[PDB]
Amino acid sequence: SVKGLVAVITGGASGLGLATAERLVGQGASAVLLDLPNSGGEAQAKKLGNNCVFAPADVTSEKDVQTALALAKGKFGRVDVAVNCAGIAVASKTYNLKKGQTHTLEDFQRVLDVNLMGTFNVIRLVAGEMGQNEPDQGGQRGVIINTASVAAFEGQVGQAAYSASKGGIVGMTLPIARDLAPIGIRVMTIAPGLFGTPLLTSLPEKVCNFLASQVPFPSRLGDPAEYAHLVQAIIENPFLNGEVIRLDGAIRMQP
Amino acid sequence: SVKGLVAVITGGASGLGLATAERLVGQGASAVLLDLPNSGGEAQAKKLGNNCVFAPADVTSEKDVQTALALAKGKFGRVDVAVNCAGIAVASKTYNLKKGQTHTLEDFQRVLDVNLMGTFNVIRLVAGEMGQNEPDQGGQRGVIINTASVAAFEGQVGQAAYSASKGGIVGMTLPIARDLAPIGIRVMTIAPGLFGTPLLTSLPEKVCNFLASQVPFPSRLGDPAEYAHLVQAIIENPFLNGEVIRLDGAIRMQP
Amino acid sequence: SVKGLVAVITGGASGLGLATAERLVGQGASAVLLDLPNSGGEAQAKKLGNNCVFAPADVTSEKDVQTALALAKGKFGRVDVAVNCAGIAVASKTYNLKKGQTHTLEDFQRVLDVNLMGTFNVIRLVAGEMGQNEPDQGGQRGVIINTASVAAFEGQVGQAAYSASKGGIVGMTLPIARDLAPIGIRVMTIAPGLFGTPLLTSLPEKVCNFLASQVPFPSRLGDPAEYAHLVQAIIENPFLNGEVIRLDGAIRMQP
Amino acid sequence: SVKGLVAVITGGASGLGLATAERLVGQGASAVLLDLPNSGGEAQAKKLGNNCVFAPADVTSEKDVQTALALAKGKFGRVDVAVNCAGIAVASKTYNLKKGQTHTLEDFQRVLDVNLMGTFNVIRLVAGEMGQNEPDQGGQRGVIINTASVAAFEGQVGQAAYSASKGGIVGMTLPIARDLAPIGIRVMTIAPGLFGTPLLTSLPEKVCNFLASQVPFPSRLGDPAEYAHLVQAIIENPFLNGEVIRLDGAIRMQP
Amino acid sequence: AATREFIEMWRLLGREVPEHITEEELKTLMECVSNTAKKKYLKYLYTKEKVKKARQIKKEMKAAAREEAKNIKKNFLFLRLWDRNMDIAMGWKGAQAMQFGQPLVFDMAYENYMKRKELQNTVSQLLESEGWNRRNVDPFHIYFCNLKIDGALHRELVKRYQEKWDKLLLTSTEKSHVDLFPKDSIIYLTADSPNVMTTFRHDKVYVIGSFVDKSMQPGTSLAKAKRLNLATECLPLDKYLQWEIGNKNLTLDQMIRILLCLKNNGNWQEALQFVPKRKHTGFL
RNA sequence: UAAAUAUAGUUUAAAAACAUCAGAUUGUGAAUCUGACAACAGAGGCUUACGACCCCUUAUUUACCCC
Ligand SMILES: *O[C@H]1[C@@H](O)[C@H](n2cnc3c(=O)[nH]c(N)nc32)O[C@@H]1COP(=O)(O)OP(=O)(O)OP(=O)(O)O
Ligand SMILES: C[S@@+](CC[C@H](N)C(=O)[O-])C[C@H]1O[C@@H](n2cnc3c(N)ncnc32)[C@H](O)[C@@H]1O
Ligand SMILES: [Mg+2]
Repeated sequence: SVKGLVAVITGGASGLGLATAERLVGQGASAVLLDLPNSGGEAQAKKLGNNCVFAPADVTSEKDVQTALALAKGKFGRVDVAVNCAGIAVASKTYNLKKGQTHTLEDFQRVLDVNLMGTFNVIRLVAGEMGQNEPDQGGQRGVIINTASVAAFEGQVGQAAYSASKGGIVGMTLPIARDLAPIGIRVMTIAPGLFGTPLLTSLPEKVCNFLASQVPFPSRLGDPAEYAHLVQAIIENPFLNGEVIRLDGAIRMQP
Repeated sequence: SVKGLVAVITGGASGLGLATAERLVGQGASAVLLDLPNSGGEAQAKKLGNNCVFAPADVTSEKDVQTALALAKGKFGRVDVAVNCAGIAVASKTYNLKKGQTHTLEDFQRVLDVNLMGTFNVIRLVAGEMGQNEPDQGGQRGVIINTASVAAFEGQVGQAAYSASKGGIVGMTLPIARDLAPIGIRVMTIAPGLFGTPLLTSLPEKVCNFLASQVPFPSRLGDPAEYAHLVQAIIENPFLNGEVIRLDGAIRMQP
Repeated sequence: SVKGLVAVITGGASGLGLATAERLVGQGASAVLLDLPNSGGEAQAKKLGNNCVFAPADVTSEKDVQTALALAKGKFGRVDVAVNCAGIAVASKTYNLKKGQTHTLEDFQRVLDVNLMGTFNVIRLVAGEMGQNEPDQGGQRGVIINTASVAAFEGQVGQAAYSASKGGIVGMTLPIARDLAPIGIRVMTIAPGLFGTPLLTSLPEKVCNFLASQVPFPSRLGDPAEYAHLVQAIIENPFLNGEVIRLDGAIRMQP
Repeated sequence: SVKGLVAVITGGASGLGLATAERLVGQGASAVLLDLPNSGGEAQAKKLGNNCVFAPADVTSEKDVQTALALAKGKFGRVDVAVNCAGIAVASKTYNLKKGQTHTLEDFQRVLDVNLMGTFNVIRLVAGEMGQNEPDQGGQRGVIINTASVAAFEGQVGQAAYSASKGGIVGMTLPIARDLAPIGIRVMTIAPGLFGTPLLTSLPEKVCNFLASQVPFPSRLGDPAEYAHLVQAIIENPFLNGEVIRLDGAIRMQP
Repeated sequence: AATREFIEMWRLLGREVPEHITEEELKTLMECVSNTAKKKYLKYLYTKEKVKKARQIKKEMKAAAREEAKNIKKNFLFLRLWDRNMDIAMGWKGAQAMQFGQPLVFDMAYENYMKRKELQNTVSQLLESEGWNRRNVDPFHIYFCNLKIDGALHRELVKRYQEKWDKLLLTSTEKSHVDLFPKDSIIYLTADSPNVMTTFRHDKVYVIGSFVDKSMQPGTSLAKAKRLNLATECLPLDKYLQWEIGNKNLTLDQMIRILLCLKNNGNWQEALQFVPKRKHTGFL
C-alpha cells in the first residue's frame, strides 16, 4: 500500500508528474511537487490538499534539489518514493544536407542536462535521504522510479538528443539498482510511449492524431493517469527492480 | 478493476498460476484453473470457493483446451483474461565433451511443446473466446498474459531448451499483440526470475539458497503473490501492451 | 582466415546458405551443403567445385543430420564451422474475428520444427563433431552461426509462428554459448532484415519496390553476399560470442 | 574494401582507437588520429607512416573538432569513416550508506561530456564533412562507428556514470542512423566487453585475472586488434546500420 | 420553375442533351445566362452520363467474365496487406515532413477569378498534386494558404476528400503565406515572372497559385506577388524546351512533380519530363 | 500585321488506354470490389443539329514589322 508514503515527484506541476501526484495523494500518500518556480506548481499543490506541497527547484542544480529534499523532510519527515518525471525535448536532425543545417551542440547539452544529468542528480541525493529510513519488514528503504521513453529504443528522426538522454536513463537503471541494493532502494524505469502531455501536444495536431492512430491498441495517446497507475504498481510490488517497463500500447516508432 | 472479470489461468493448480487465481478471486474475479488431471486442481478450485472451477486440460492438446474453454464459457458465460502459467523445465547441457553426452532431441521437443506451443495453443483459442465479448468502454475485449523467464535473456548452462521456449514467447508477444490489436485484446508477457515455486525448490537446497542471495534486492526468492500482483496491474492498466516485464529483483543470471 | 576450414551450411542449396557457401569456398574453405533432397543441392555443390559436397538431410531428423555430418567427416575429415540457414516462413494471423479464422496449431508446429527445433538439432550434433577437433592456438574448436530474423524483435501481423521460432533462436544463443564455452565453440546469431532471397524476389515488383523503400539505408533488399560477408567476419573474429547481430539496414518492421 | 578510405579515429593515440588506426592503415586506408594534445598521438602517427596524421583535439569542444576535421580535409581531401573511440570512466557508487558518500555531480558530468556529448559532437560535425562526399556506387557517403560498452546493458556497481554515457550512445544510434539515412551515412555502434586496453591492463592483477577468467570463451581480455577487425567488417559490409554489436566473448557482467 | 418544362423541348431537337438531369443540375443551369452557356453545360452533362454508361456496361461485362472464370477452376513471409502497409508508411513520412519538410504553399486566393467549372478542376489538380507529394521519397510540407473555411474551394475539397480531409498531413490555414514565412524566403512561381528560375533552392518557400484559368487571365498571379513585395520566378521552359504550342502555364500536378524532381537533385532535363510532350518538340 | 495553331493529369484516336481521389486487415489475380472525379483555350452566336461554319478575346509558333 502507498498509504502514508512520502513521494518526491520531479516535474510534478504538470503532465506525468502531476498525474502521479494526484493518484498517490488520492491513495493516501504525501507528495512533494519538485518543479521550476515558473511551472505553476504552487497552485497544483494547493489544489491537491494538505498532503501535497510545492518545492521549487531545478533538477540540474545540486543546491536546488538539496533545498527541495530539505523541504520534503521538514514537512513530512522522510522520503519513501522518488519519481523522476521532469524532461525536455528538441526536434532537431543531427545533420540536414539539403538545408546545410547541423544540430547545435548546446541543444544536445541542454537536453542531456535536464533529462539525464537532472535525473541522476535527484537519484543520488534522494538515495541519501532514503538511506536514513529504517528498513521495512522486507528490508526496503525506498523506491526510485525514472521516466525514460520509447525513444530510448526506437528514436525518431530529429530525436537524437532526446534518445541519448533517455537511453542513458535506461543504461544506468540496472547499475544504480545494483548500487542501492545493499541499502534496500529499488530503482525502476518506465518508458512511456505517446502520452497526452505538453511534450507531444506541441506537435502539429494532424501529426499527433496520426501518431495516436498508429498505437496498435488502444489507438489513442496514453492517459497520464495510466502512467500514474503503473507508478503505484511499481511502488506496491517489492520484487520489481532494475527493469524498464514500456508503457506504449505496443507502438514501435518509425523514422 | 478485476471485479467481475473471468480469468482462465493455465497451470493454475500450483505455483504462479495458483497464486494468480487466489489474488484474482480474492479481488472479486472468477477463475478457471486449467491444469493437468493429476495436478490436484479440483482441491484448489474447491478451496477458492464458488468463483473458481477446475478445468482439466493439457495445453499441448487443441481438444483439451477447447473443452476447458467450453467449461469456462458454460460456468461463467465469458472469458476476459487468460494467464499462461503452465511450463516445464529440463536441466541438460547441449553437449558435454567430458561425458560424451548430447542433449536429447525429445527433451528439447517436450519443453517447446508445453512452454511455447502450449502457450500459443491457449492464446489462439482463447482469442476466439474473447472475440465474442462486446468491447468495453475502452474498446477492450480481453487481456492475455504470458509467462516467459529471465532465461529468455540470460539463460544458464543447461537451460538451452528452456531459454528457447521462453525466447519464443518473448519473440511472439509483439506480433500477437499486433494481430489482436483490431479485436481489442492486449497481449503482455511477464519474465519472472527465481520464484519460490515447487520447480525451484526441486533444486538442491544449497543451490536455491545461494540463488536467493544472488538476487540484488530483495535478496530472496520471488514470492508467487508478487507475480499475481503484477498480473493484476497488467489487467487493470489499459495501456500496457506488447511488452515483456522482467520480475526478477534486478538479477542477471550467470553461467 | 577461413582458408582450410570446413563449414557445414544448413539450407546451403539456396538463398543465404548458398551465398555463404559461395563466399567461403571462394576464400579457400570447404563447404558441405546440408539441404533437402528435393533442393538443387547436388547441382550447386557441383557448381562450387571439389571443395563443396551436397549432403541431403532434413534438419528436423536426428538420423538425417547424423548421416550428413558423417559425410562431412568422411569427405573433409573435420567440421570447423556450422551455419544454420535452413528455415521456413508462414504468414497466418493468430485469430481473425471477421473471418472467424484461427491460426492452425499444425502451422505453428511445423515452423517451430524446422526453424527452431531443426536449428537446435544441428547445433547439438555438430557440437559433438567439433568437440573432437584439437583446439587451435586460441583454444577454439569451432564456430556455430545461427540465422534468426528481425521478426524475433519486431514480428509483423501474421508472423507469430515465425517470430516465436526466431525468438527461440535468439533466446538460446547465450545459453548454448555458455554451454559450449569450456569446449571452445563460439555460438553466434545473425538476425537478417529484408534480403533478396528467392522467397522475397518472387513477389510482385510493386511489393519488392515498396519493401526496398522501407529499408532506411541502403534503401534496397539485402544482398545475400552481405550475409555471407558477416558470416566470414564472425568466423575470423575470435571474440564474437553469444551475440545477435542485426543485419537489416537499420529497418524496424511496422505492423 | 577499406583501401583508399580516409578514417577519422577519436582517441586514436591509444587503446581501441590506436589498434583501429594500425589495422586500417595496414589495409591501405588513411587515418587521422584525433586525440588530446598530451596523448602522444604525434609519435603514433609518425610510427604509422605517411598515411596517418595526428590531429590534436578535445572531442567535447566544437572548435577543436572543427580544426581536426579541417586538418583531415586538408591532408587527405575527404572523410569516409569516423570511429569514435575517445572515452573516460569513473568508478564511484551512486551512494554509500556506510561511508555517507554521494557520487559527485561533477564526476557524472565529466564522463557524460567526453563519452556521450563528445561522441555526438564528432558525429554531427563529421556528418557535415561526409555530406560533401559524392555517393559511391551503393549511394554511401560515409560510415560512423561509435564505441559503447557492455556497461550500457549490465553496468556494474560504481559504473552509473559510465553506463549512462554508454546507454546514451546505444539510445541515439538508431535515431542518428535514421537522421543520416537519406544522406547515405551508416551509423553503427560496438559495445566491447573487457579489453586489454591500458586502463584495464593497469588495473590490479587480482581483479584483472578474475575478470579475464569470467569471459566464457575465449577466457581472456579482448585484444584491441579484435575490435579493429570488427570495425573493418562494419566498414566493408554495406548493410550493417543502426545496430549495436556486443564484442565481449559472451560475458554478462555481475554486480 | 418554367425551366423544367423549358428543357423538354430541347431534347426533341436532339441538341446533345442527357436523358436524366438531377434537380441540383437544374440550379446550375440558372447560372448559364446565354444559349451558348447552356449548350456547353448540357453537352457536359450528356458526355458525363455517356461515359458513366459506357464504363458501367463494361462493369457488368467485367463482372460476368470474372464469375465464369472461377466456376471453370504454401510458405509465405507476408500476408497480402501491401496497400494498407503502403498507406501507413506514407503517413509516417508525412508526419516527418510536417515537422522537417520544406514548405510548399498552394495559394488558394483565386476563388474570385474562377467559375464553377474552373474551381472544380482546381480541386482535381490539388488532389493529384497532394497524391504525388504523399508518395514521394522526400515529401514537401504542403501548405494550403488563404483557404477560406466557408469558401467554395474548401467545400469542394471536403467533398472530394470526405473524412480523409481532417487526416491529410498538410497545413491548411486561412492565413496568407506572408504571415507564416519570412518574405525574403518566399518565391512566388508564375509563368509571367521576368526572373527565370535557374536552380531549386532548399531554403526557399515556393508558392503556387491554385488557379485554373481556362479563361486565361495573364498577370493575375504576378499582380498578387507585386501587391505584397514577393520575389517571382518562372520555369525555364524556353531555355530547355523547343516550345511549339499550348499555354506555358502548366497544371498544378505538373508543377509539383517538376519541383519534387528538382528537390531530389534531378536536373532540368529530368524535371521537365512532366511538361506535356504535346507542347514542345524536345530538349534543346 | 498576317497565317496557322490551343486536349488543364498524360497520350492515342477521330472514344479508349494509362493515370488521380475516398473506402478495403486483401490468405497471395487487390491483376479486385464499391464509390468520387469526367468540360479538346475562352466568350458570343448561327444551324435540324455538328467537334461544322461565322465572330471577338487570350495564348503559342513561324514570317513581317508600317502605305
Ligand atoms: O494592329 C496591331 C498589331 O497587329 C500590329 N503589330 C504589333 N506588333 C507587330 C509586329 O511585330 N509586326 C507587325 N508587322 N505588326 C505588328 O500593330 C498594331 C498595334 O499594336 P498592338 O495592338 O498589337 O500593340 P499595343 O501596344 O497597341 O497593345 P494593344 O493595343 O494590343 O493593347
Ligand atoms: C496554370 S497556372 C495559373 C496561370 C495564371 N494565368 C497566372 O496568372 O499564373 C497555376 C499555377 O502554377 C504555377 N505555374 C504554372 N506554370 C508555371 C510556369 N511556367 N512557371 C512558373 N510557375 C508556373 C503558378 O504558380 C500558377 O499560379
Ligand atoms: Mg495540360
